[PDB]
Amino acid sequence: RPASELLKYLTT
Amino acid sequence: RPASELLKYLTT
Amino acid sequence: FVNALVSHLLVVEPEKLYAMPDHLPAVATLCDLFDREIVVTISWAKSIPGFSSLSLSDQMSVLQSVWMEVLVLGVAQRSLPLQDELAFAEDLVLDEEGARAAGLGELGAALLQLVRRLQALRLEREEYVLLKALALANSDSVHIEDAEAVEQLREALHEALLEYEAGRRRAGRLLLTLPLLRQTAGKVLAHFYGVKLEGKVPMHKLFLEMLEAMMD
Amino acid sequence: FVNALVSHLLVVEPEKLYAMPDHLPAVATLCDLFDREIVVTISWAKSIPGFSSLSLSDQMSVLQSVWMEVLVLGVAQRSLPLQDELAFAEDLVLDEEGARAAGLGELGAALLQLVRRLQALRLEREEYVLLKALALANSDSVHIEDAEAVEQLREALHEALLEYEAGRRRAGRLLLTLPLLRQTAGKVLAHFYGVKLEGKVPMHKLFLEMLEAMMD
Ligand SMILES: CC(=O)c1ccc(Oc2ccc(O)c(C(C)(C)C)c2)cc1
Ligand SMILES: CC(=O)c1ccc(Oc2ccc(O)c(C(C)(C)C)c2)cc1
Repeated sequence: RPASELLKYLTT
Repeated sequence: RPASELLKYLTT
Repeated sequence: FVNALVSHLLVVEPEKLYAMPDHLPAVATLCDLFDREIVVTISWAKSIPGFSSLSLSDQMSVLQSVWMEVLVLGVAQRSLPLQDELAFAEDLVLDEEGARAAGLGELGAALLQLVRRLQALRLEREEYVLLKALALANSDSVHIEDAEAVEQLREALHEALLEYEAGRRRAGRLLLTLPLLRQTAGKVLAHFYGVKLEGKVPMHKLFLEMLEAMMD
Repeated sequence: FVNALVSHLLVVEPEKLYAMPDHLPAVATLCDLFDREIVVTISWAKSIPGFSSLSLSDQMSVLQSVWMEVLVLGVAQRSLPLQDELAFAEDLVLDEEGARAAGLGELGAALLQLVRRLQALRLEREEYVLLKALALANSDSVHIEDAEAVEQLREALHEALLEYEAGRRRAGRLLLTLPLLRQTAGKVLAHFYGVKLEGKVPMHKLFLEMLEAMMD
């Protein structure tokens, strides 16, 4: 499980 | 239960 | 200059939160308000000078370790006027027993403890924003790749604070409150880790992700 | 003056510890060494300027909340020369796996984390003693009676540090390490709270007393 919801926001 | 071992040292 | 940073910290701050407004943030329900606050924190961190020039991983290592501090210090900030009470939003004011009822446990006491401590300083807008970005840089995570880069960002913000504490001993006094912030944040996390394990109270995506990132 | 405090902090410091000496402290065995360290901490606190003129309860409220920090920062201090290793005494040097074996759990990692952080500062004898008495004053305990008296002792030591950091930004840099100290101390305590509950590993009077004083 990668940090999916966190990745979203940090790369949006 | 009072702080027995602690009381000792703080009052010795 | 250093106020160019401060005034950018003022600009980048999340807008005053309200549970039930009416042009600010939309309008929530209950705990989705907290979910929203993770999101607001994350986007804030991006906007911190020095931050977005870390690697993507270190940005995540940093966030995953201190995100709850940043959040909690924010909630400390709102609760600054009120006594014996917790300003969740401007709308939402909750006393110790108000907190237990909504399943926060002992957290009311914990959070008042931190509020008092910052109240004893009449902490300012500029000072708080400076300390929150400082809390952010003060991560402590064995997972950070560029040790120097975070330390330089740390030294930087502290110097930003020193150059500010002049327009004198107020730097450290603000800094001295930081240990309680981490401890308090840690009690918040540890609580919802119990909730996690109870598995009855349902939890939202990002919060579980943050929770899970921590133990392993 | 302020160095009259510093030189009294230097004087009052616990002597260099050794597990197996040979005129310093007697000679222990294994974990009794830790028990001894609680005792050393307690007597130290008495000797801190400002402390013994608190009420007996506030002295206990202070000690029961931060005693493990003071201890751990001490052990951080010894481990300062060594890399990737924990200086329990001068005699006792323990790496990460050395720590697991003696039932410290994940604590090796935790404690190196703090060591590194202080190493990145080449922290001085005078500076450390100043920060340890400062950690002591920085209690945070809802049980304290005279809120002002502790705060005045806090402001005092920090000023003592500022007047010292001149013979400049090193005050805060030292202060910035404190949140990790509390967190680290807290992991140490939380660990031995599990041990407590397992009830198999036997524990000594004072340590259980300190452990029990905390939850309730
Ligand atoms: C189970 C669940 O997801 C959840 C339940 C309650 C909750 O309430 C809170 C709301 C805002 C807020 O800022 C805080 C503190 C950070 C003060 C704890 C708590 C948050 C999350
Ligand atoms: C069950 C028991 O009583 C106990 C077990 C191990 C132990 O080992 C230690 C010795 C010194 C020391 O400073 C520390 C740390 C504070 C680093 C954890 C641990 C101490 C106490």
